[PDB]
Amino acid sequence: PADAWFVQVGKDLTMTQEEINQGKMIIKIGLAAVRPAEFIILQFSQD
Amino acid sequence: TTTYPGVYLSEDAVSSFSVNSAATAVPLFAYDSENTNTINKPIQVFRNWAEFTVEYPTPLEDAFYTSLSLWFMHGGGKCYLVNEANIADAVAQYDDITLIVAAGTDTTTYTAFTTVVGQGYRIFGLFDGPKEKIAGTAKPDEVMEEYPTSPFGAVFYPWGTLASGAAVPPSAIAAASITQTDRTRGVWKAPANQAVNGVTPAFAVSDDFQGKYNQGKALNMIRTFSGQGTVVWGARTLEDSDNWRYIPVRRLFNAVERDIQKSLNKLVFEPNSQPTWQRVKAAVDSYLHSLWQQGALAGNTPADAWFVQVGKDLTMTQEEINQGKMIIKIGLAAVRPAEFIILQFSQD
Amino acid sequence: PADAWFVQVGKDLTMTQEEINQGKMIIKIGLAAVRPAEFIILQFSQD
Amino acid sequence: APLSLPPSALIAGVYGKTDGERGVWKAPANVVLNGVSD
Amino acid sequence: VSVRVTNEQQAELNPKGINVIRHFSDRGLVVWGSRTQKDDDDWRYIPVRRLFDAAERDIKKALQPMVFEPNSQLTWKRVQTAIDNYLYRLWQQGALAGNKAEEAYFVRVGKGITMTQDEINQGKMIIQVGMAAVRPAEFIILKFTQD
Repeated sequence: PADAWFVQVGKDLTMTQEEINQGKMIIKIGLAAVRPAEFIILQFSQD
Repeated sequence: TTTYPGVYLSEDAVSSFSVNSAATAVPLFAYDSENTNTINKPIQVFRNWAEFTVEYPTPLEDAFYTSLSLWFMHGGGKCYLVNEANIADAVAQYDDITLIVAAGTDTTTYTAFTTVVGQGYRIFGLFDGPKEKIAGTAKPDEVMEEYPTSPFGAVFYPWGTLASGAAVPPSAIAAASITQTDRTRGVWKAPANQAVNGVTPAFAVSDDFQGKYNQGKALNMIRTFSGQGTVVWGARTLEDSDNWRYIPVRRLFNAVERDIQKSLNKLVFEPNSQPTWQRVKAAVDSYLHSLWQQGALAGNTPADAWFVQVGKDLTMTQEEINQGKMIIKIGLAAVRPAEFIILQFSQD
Repeated sequence: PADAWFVQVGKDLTMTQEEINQGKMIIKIGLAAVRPAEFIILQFSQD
Repeated sequence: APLSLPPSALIAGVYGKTDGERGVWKAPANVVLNGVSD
Repeated sequence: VSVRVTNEQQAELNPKGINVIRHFSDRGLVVWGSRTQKDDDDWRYIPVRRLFDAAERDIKKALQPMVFEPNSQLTWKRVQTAIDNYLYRLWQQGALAGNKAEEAYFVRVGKGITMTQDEINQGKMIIQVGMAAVRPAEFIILKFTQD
């Protein structure tokens, strides 16, 4: 579940020293949701 | 396409393929155009002995009536009967002809035989011999220039006489020996020592008159022994070259390709790619491996007996792939008859 | 009586996969019959 | 009397089967025309 | 029958595969031959055609209730199992020509196998399934030998 989302907050990965002096506290998180299986195709073979 | 939501399903695109065996014996015979006691229809199709009797109710004496009665009596199957002006049409249509025998016709038959060879139909005829009684005083060659030299055919001299009725041309006697051979044990064995029944040869030839007619060309006499009788003797084709002698080694290559060419007609216009090359290579050698255990072609370590190769740079380089060509080559070593058996004594 | 006859039928001892797809079902059985004692020879000795 | 027909109509439908199972990259030749006299 | 067929033209009509109603003396009329029309080694037999035609129609009717569910991983193992327990019951009643191993089905629904990431976004699933049907046994060949 480190692959499913990520959260990061720091001092030099984001929001460097000058925009800390303006008060800003910026973060970013990103995650991958699920999607419906609208189309279901199925393949027959011989093996 | 994937237009609307729901459950779709697809199936496989292509399946496996393999070759089907053979037929190995469908002859067409030599009718005579000037003959009277017969039908004016050029092409007749006979399947067994039943309809031949209802078409011909009376026993006749002509060379064709004595020939089909000798074909069916030793088994036989689906055989045709065409006039001697329409061989070049009947072979190109019916797609299963193997033998062109001569029922007492020589002059106009040899031209129509070498015609369908000229287009490369991969056929094997067989001819008649001279009429009666080579005196044997001299002249070993002058009886042999009236026969078209080709690796297709033999002559079968001694003119068996069919002591029941009138004479029988020896093309019918040779064609009856092939019928009880391929049904019994394969096509790679020569129609050589399987005996025929009800036919006696008119002459007694020799032990040594076979000898001077064994080189150059292939008289292939019909000689009667003690015990086994009226048997055929000698299986040799018209040339003497070390690639093409021994009639069974000709018919082996003649019937190992008429089943591959028949099968690959449903594989043309297929994409010339990598999954094709590994599928034909894996389908041909599975037919040869079934043919190696049966004793048709000789050799241990069956990578030594044959070879199959197909690729991108070993054969058919990039420019002739762009022209569409798909060329292969396979090569195999067949068996040959043990015509001469010599044996050495010593003391050790 | 395993020596008198033999019967065998299978998948790779006989009738491999491609000729199964053509429908063929091939077998082979082999057996050794009896033969008449047409000639009877008999030997005398002294031991 | 049977009427003739220029074959540009029914040959469009045979491109609709080859792209179904085999795809675009297969040349339609061995496909069999479905329903004709001669 | 209307016209009496014999064995010598049975040889011609059994290729270009069409079937035949035969007449026998001891048992009367009987149907004969079970070959379909087009003659590649894919499907030349009636039951091999009709076995794949019935196995699809039963699984396609029951996947229709689940046609808008999310494409996560716990849905994949629940579908792959309900297909696994359908071919196994059909295998152990003598309809899939496999030996005493498992090799009659390879149903797989994963994401690393059989799919990848970019067709999840145009919502799809791929069910690679395959069987090994049984062929009818005709042309029984004896080939007696001496030893």
